[PDB]
Amino acid sequence: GTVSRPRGMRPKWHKKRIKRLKLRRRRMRQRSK
Amino acid sequence: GFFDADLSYPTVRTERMKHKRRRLVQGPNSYFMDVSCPRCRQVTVVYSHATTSVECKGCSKKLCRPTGGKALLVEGCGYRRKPDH
Amino acid sequence: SKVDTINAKLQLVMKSGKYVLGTQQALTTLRQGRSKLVVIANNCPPIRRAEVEYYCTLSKTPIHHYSGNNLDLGTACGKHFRTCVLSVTNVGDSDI
Amino acid sequence: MVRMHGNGRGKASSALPYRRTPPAWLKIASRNVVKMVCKSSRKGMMPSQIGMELRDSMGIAQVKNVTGRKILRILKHNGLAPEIPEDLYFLVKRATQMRKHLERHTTDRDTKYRLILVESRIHRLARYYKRVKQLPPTWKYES
Amino acid sequence: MTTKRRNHGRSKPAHSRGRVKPIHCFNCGRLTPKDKAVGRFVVRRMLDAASARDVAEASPVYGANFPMPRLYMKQRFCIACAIHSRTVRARPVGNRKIRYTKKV
Amino acid sequence: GQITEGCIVCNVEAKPGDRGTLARASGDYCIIISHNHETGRTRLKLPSGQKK
Amino acid sequence: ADGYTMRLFVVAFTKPQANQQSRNCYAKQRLVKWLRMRITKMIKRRLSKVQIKEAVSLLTRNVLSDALVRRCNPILPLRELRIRKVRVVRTPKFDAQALLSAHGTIPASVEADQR
Amino acid sequence: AKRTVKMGVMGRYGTRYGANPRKRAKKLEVSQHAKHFCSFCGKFAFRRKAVGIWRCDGCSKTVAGGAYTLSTPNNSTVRSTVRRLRELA
RNA sequence: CACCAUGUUCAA
RNA sequence: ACGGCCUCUAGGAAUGAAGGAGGGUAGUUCGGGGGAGAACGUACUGGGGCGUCAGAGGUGAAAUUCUUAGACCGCACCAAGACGAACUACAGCGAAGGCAUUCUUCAAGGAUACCUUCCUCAAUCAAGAACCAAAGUGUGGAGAUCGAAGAUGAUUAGAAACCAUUGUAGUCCACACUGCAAACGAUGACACCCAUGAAUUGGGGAUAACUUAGUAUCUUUACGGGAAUAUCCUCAGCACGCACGCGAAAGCUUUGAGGUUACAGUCUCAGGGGGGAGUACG
Ligand SMILES: NC[C@@H]1O[C@H](O[C@H]2[C@@H](O)[C@H](O[C@@H]3[C@@H](O)[C@H](N)C[C@H](N)[C@H]3O[C@H]3O[C@H](CO)[C@@H](O)[C@H](O)[C@H]3N)O[C@@H]2CO)[C@H](N)[C@@H](O)[C@@H]1O
Ligand SMILES: [K+]
Ligand SMILES: [K+]
Ligand SMILES: [K+]
Ligand SMILES: [Mg+2]
Ligand SMILES: [Mg+2]
Ligand SMILES: [Mg+2]
Ligand SMILES: [Mg+2]
Ligand SMILES: [Mg+2]
Ligand SMILES: [Mg+2]
Ligand SMILES: [Mg+2]
Ligand SMILES: [Mg+2]
Ligand SMILES: [Mg+2]
Ligand SMILES: [Mg+2]
Ligand SMILES: [Mg+2]
Ligand SMILES: [Mg+2]
Ligand SMILES: [Mg+2]
Ligand SMILES: [Mg+2]
Ligand SMILES: [Mg+2]
Ligand SMILES: [Mg+2]
Ligand SMILES: [Mg+2]
Ligand SMILES: [Mg+2]
Ligand SMILES: [Mg+2]
Ligand SMILES: [Mg+2]
Ligand SMILES: [Mg+2]
Ligand SMILES: [Mg+2]
Ligand SMILES: [Mg+2]
Ligand SMILES: [Mg+2]
Ligand SMILES: [Mg+2]
Ligand code: NA
Ligand code: NA
Ligand SMILES: [Zn+2]
Ligand SMILES: [Zn+2]
Repeated sequence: GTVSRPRGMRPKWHKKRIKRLKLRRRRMRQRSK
Repeated sequence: GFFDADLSYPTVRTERMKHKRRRLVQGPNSYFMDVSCPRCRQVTVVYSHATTSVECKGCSKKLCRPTGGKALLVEGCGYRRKPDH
Repeated sequence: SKVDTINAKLQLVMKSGKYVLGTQQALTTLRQGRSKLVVIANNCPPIRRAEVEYYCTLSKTPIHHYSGNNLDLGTACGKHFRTCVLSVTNVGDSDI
Repeated sequence: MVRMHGNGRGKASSALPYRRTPPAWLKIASRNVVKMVCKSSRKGMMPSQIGMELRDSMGIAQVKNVTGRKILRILKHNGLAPEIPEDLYFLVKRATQMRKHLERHTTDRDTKYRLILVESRIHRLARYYKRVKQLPPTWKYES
Repeated sequence: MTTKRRNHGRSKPAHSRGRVKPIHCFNCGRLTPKDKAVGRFVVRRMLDAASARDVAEASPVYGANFPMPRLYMKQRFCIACAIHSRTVRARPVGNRKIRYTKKV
Repeated sequence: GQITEGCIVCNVEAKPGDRGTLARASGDYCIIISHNHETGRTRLKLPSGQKK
Repeated sequence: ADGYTMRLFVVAFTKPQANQQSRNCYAKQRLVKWLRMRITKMIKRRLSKVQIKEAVSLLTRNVLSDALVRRCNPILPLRELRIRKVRVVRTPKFDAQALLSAHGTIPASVEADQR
Repeated sequence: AKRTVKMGVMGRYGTRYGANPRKRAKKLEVSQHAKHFCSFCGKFAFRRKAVGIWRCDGCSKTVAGGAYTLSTPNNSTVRSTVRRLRELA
């Protein structure tokens, strides 16, 4: 390892999970309006 | 024991090695020379770091060639350093 | 270094000499014998160019074949219009 | 050149002498030095070139030390000063040449970057000359 | 966490250059910057001592007066392969500054 | 046969004297691949990509 | 002279001088281009006015090689200069007489003879 | 004052035919209706008079080139190649 | 260089 | 140099040129800096030509795979697209991103040199502007290699992973977008001071606090009064081991992270316990 404790999942994959979540939310609002 | 360097009056050896603008009082490195043309046989004053085309009045032959630093005098010509002042 | 020098002489002529712009005025100077130099753009029509060279040959007037077109020749003279032919009638301090 | 626009830290420059008196071997009169300055100017030479030729081939290290006047001052007094200041003229010429090259070479992004620096330098220089009234108001470099 | 090496494990000072084109590791093919990869120029004999003796005996060309050809190879390894192949080993902290400028 | 290899041509005669049958539509051209003097033939790249 | 076209592929190496103390002997680029031009001029001059037979003799006997290094050392101190590869890239139309003139007296072959 | 934000000349089509087909057509439409430099006579006076046909209002020369521009980049490459091969011969 | 996964909650 | 008639005659009185900035000239310097064009180089793959015959490939071991309809291998070629090995360095260039065959070209750029010019024109910067690796997007090309997705074969309790054989989008080019990097020296820009040894790149110069304290080597009929070394000096650049001092320490050290509670050279950006979160809304 080259980093300290993440205290969570790997930050790159957490960022991707957030990115997919943002895409889903903006799609749901689009279908609503 | 040896002589301690004085900042206000540096020694000859210390001052001579310094860059012209790093001396205690800045000054030129260049000078002027009397050059006798090998073809015109005439005296012309030439800058030691001439970058332009210096030619003899008579022969119209180039008296020197520009370089990165000091100008190079053509073969045959005789040069004499003129006094700085 | 084909254009840089002649542009400098053109600037000196433009400042301290006497010149004429256009084929018709240039031909008039050649007929009068007052022309000292004729400059021709590279996009001059072949029949017009040949007429100018023939006039210059008869009058023994030097010709310079400019490396630019009429737009470049006008700009080199400091004008905002094109010129096919330039005739210098007084060289001024240019030495051209 | 050195420091503005490009983090160069070069120090090359002239080092003017402390003693300003013309050397004793220089027998040329001040009125003749003025004549050569005007004569060189009429041949189209810029003030920078005029000084270098006098320095290289006439033994005149400093026109000001010989005549009391700078070369540009002599030209201004004789009505031979350039319409555009020398440094502005050369910067404008470089910008025009670079634009001429870029007209064909549209992917020379380094030249485009250097052109931005040159034109920025021109506009700052123009601002100074208009302030000191060496340029007419409403002078504007046009790309 | 902590800066292990002053040069960061490569020969690229901070104001020397931006990017060094990477090379493929000699063993695994991993792309590593050329200034970082462990470089070794190896001059290997084509044959070991016993086989070279037998071939030289059968050769009218090769013998005491004419040497056999060798293999010349520039081998650049990624850090992992260099360590795993023992071309280079982890060293004590005080010994990490020891550099060699010629093959010993 | 008089045109150098690598040149870009159009209005190409498929047969000598046919007065132009190949590379005629707008923006099209043929590329001269090579000359073979032994058989007196010329190889071309037609606009479609085929060699003829 | 007989219409053979060849490519020459010369390679040279810089060397330190006898009293040199520097850690490298890298060459100035302007000298490298000067070395390239002199090599190109010499090779073209020497090989363009001779036949393929004489050209091969020059190459295989190193006459051109010694000429190149002798005249190129004053430009740049060279550890060694050599022609690493020569390849014929274009041959003229076949000529039986020229081939026979190249081979001179042909040694007989006994392969087809009875044992 | 500016009458359209981005449509430009394509505003004659209203809301029809789609944004991307309009944008792609616009680039070629502006080119085909624009004035182009004439190497003869040194003027910006070349206008299209049919697909592939260009006439200069200045010198009245007619030149065959380009469906929507005076000269195509392929023609520029071909011009240099022919000049180079001509010198080589 | 086949394949080695896991260890309940506090507190000694 | 001396003398002499006539004509013209506001014309020399302005601090200085910053070891601040901008220009100029020069070697026609220096460099994997940038753009354009023409060529070269083997290699990967493929194709026939010419030979051979039973395997080849791949792995920890295998299988997917190829193969008497001739694979693999051998020789010389041809085609196409990439790439520029060794040399390649605690080396160079560039504002950063980045940049490596040769030749011919087009504009630049820094450094050095100068008794050239000039005269405060500067430093740093909200707003605004241009550029910006890879991946990704659009339209045309191109498509050899590698290869997200996918397919097959292994491994495994499972393995839709790592390994093997493949393979789409891509990878390459033109034009137009995107402006998300550990875009790092995790270290803002300008300026000043600062001890020591050995190197390196580029350009020049020389061979009672003291009045001046050397030195060569090799090549040498045309990019040649040349080229490189040697000793010394110098300015500019990337750095190394090395005294203060500093720091929580690791470490930094004229290349500061030093010159700071003995706290003030100038400007500017960001931070105020950890999460929620660079999320929600606009
Ligand atoms: N180049 C000529 C100049 O025109 C000047 O006059 C111009 C200005 O007074 C004024 O120009 C303004 C300018 O003040 C202001 N700072 C910027 C503005 N864009 C200019 O406006 C000008 O340019 C825009 C497009 O560029 C045109 O749409 C507009 O019609 C035109 N007036 O309008 C005139 C333009 O025709 C002055 N006469 C003088 O500076 C000089 O002669
Ligand atoms: K390393
Ligand atoms: K980093
Ligand atoms: K450097
Ligand atoms: Mg670890
Ligand atoms: Mg952290
Ligand atoms: Mg003293
Ligand atoms: Mg700056
Ligand atoms: Mg660690
Ligand atoms: Mg590293
Ligand atoms: Mg740098
Ligand atoms: Mg980077
Ligand atoms: Mg033997
Ligand atoms: Mg060196
Ligand atoms: Mg436990
Ligand atoms: Mg100054
Ligand atoms: Mg085969
Ligand atoms: Mg190479
Ligand atoms: Mg600033
Ligand atoms: Mg990309
Ligand atoms: Mg389509
Ligand atoms: Mg594959
Ligand atoms: Mg970011
Ligand atoms: Mg930095
Ligand atoms: Mg950061
Ligand atoms: Mg350098
Ligand atoms: Mg240090
Ligand atoms: Mg403070
Ligand atoms: Mg907080
Ligand atoms: Na093959
Ligand atoms: Na076969
Ligand atoms: Zn590896
Ligand atoms: Zn026209």
